[PDB]
Amino acid sequence: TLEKFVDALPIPDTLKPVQQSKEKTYYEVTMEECTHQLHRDLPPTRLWGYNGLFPGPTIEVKRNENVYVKWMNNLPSTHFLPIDHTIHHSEEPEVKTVVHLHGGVTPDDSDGYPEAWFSKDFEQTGPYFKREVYHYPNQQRGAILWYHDHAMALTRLNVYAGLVGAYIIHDPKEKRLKLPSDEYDVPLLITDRTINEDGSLFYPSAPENPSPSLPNPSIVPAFCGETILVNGKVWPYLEVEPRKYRFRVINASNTRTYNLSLDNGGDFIQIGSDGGLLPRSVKLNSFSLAPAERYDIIIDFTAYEGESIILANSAGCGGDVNPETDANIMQFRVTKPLAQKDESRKPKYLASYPSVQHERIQNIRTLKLAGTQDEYGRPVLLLNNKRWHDPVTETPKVGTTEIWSIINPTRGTHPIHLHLVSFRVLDRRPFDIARYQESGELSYTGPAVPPPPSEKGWKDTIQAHAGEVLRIAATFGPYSGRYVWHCHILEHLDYDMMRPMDITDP
Ligand SMILES: [Cu+2]
Ligand SMILES: [Cu+2]
Ligand SMILES: [Cu+2]
Ligand SMILES: [Cu+2]
Repeated sequence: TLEKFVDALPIPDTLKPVQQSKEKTYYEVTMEECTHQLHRDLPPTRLWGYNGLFPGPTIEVKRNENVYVKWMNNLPSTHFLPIDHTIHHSEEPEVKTVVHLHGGVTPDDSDGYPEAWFSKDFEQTGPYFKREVYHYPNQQRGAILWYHDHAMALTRLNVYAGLVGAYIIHDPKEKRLKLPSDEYDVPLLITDRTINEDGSLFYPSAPENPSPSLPNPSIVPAFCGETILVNGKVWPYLEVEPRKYRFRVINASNTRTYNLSLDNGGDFIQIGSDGGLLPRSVKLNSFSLAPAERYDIIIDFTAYEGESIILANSAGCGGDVNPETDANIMQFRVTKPLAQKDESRKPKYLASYPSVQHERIQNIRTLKLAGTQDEYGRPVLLLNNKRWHDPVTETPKVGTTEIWSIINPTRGTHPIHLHLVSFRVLDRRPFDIARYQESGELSYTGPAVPPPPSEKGWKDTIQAHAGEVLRIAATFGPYSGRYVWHCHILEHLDYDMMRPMDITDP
């Protein structure tokens, strides 16, 4: 296997605007097929990248900054990864793209609707396409966001190809907290990959030892990569100064959940979740990170000068974790001389509690994670046993607050994501799976459990564990329009665990 910790961690450059005034910031980002070396010992890999980079450029904005991004497709007309033609039926181009700013408080036509896709130079566009230049008003809490492809029936492929990047909203009001900043504030985009000897990406064309009933290529219900990359390098190292760093930890993997720790037994300090700063900082020895979740953390290397510390992983993917491979994420080497005094802080008091809000519960929505089997014998994962194309059923009214009760009778965790909003986690409660499957009756096998401190802030992607009912609360706004909610396991999303979400203005 590839030698661990021989390549330095890339830190994507911050994107520069094409035009900028006090009133408007204008960016251009072009999707390009490009080649990059992923490891010292590999030939360069063919990838799809925003501005031809993997990951794409980091975009940094201020809260309330009036931002526009013209996301453009300059990709080849044929994919290099295996397309399953059976999972969607519409004339249409093979390669479709659309960019979703994950966590963005964004008008619907700029949100990256799956059917708002476009081909090269916008030659062909999906039925819900409205505009070329996306508008991000950024009227939301400072937070770690990220952007990635969201094209109908292609998300697992386009994201795997390399179409992911970081987007950070800086609230000037947070500067007084003196959190680690500038070179001491570093995004970590974690992506698992399987790479062939010739350097080319491997993505399966079919399930392992496929049934003759299956089409070719065929979608698979999960992908587990043999290798872990951070910021587009296999098992990299980062030289750090002996001081406090802020890391924006982003799970940009298709399926894989990580459970992260430091191999010396040191602690993280979590300061933020998907939706921004937690009300209080939280000292953690480990944390779970499912696809699309973000942890905003401080690691304090002050007492560890000279040491090599591995960011380790205990969560398996399709089996037990391998100590020599996927148990490793990256290695910190505390060997960089201090550039200046560490004047950063790790404050306890960060933000207002979500519980300060006292919104009336307009609706309680009961939702189940289910599915069926297709003509080829493959599982089709479905929210409420409804297909993507079935008439919309999740229709919250703008400005109103709802409780969503997510029932998971399946065998695994699904990281559920709602567009537009960030939400509060209320509780999780275990139930009798067999009784639910047989009668549809919900019988609890234990008391409700409140969220861990890590989930007492704002979330937009939430782990709904097997055999539990998860309750969340969201205020639907400030915009009305057509959005989506879905599982962020991309192999599930594409077939067919995604539903429209209409925020209405009556
Ligand atoms: Cu996403
Ligand atoms: Cu999203
Ligand atoms: Cu799922
Ligand atoms: Cu989405």
